[PDB]
Amino acid sequence: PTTFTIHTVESAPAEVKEILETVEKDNNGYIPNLIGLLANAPTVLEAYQIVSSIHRRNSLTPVEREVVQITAAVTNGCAFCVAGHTAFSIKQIQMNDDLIQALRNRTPIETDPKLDTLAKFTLAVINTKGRVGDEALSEFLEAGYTQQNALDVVFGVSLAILCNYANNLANTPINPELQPYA
Amino acid sequence: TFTIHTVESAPAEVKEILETVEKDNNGYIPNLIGLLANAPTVLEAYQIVSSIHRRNSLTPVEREVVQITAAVTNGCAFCVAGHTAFSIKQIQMNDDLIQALRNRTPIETDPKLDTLAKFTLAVINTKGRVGDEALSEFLEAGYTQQNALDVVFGVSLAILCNYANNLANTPINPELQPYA
Repeated sequence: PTTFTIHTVESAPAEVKEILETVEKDNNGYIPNLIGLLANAPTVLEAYQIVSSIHRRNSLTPVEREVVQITAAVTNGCAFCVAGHTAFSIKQIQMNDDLIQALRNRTPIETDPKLDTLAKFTLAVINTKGRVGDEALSEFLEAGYTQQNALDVVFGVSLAILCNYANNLANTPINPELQPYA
Repeated sequence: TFTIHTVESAPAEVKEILETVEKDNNGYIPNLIGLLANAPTVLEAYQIVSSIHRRNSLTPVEREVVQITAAVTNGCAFCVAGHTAFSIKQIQMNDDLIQALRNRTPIETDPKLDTLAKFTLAVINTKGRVGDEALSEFLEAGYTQQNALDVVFGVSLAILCNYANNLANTPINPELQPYA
């Protein structure tokens, strides 16, 4: 009706059943509801898989990747995505609570000016549709980042937007496994 | 300040993609591609996603409605030119529909496509929180939940290209200038 189906392995289209089973093993026995949602459109789930995979071998570090994604999730008001990336930052990257808390607030990162610049550059990209202006770009480059990193930030922003806008339109519920990190 | 690469200047990892692109566009490389060459993984993601986008649940005409609507709303002059040229030369789209898309004018000839363009804008302008009324109006016009998700996917791909071009202030190829 107005509500989106959150697919299980059993209900999912044939084209994506393998992706769901893979995802369930990778998350140790549950499927994040984002994945159950995107299963409604096999193409969009297939794209999310491949891009997520390319995302993990890009020119930013893992922590830097999380800076872009949490900053984007908070700016786009996506509760599911903020929860997902908080859990991944705590459980898989093991970055410290002060880093995570500043990212969840979009407040200055006091212990790492290079990260602080990236998050501010991320925010500028989002708010300006890439038109960040010479000063912001120069501050980004002056912090030790390259023109390649800048495009990888834009790429991270497009990936977040896919997940954040999809979850916002569906009002995707947060899995019980993710509720503590919400 | 951003390099727009040729086949010859580009990093080795992406030279094959650029050669393919040069053939696909009959002898030139869209500067968007030259720009993404700076970040090989991003060009690689663009190629794969672009091919997935072309086999999705929206029709070729519907895809261009989403993409042109997004380019115009995001103020990306390059993408508006690119998608106009593609709509005319490949798709041979109705001339009036394409002009209505570039000019943000109602699609009086096709209310379903007009609904699609409005849903795309609402998705962009509210970050997907369109409200129940807009979503229901989109579904009742004859689109599915799968269609809605492919629109969101359409929007994310447009933003990747739109925001990157906006950031580099990407110049329009001579071959695309007549469609600017």
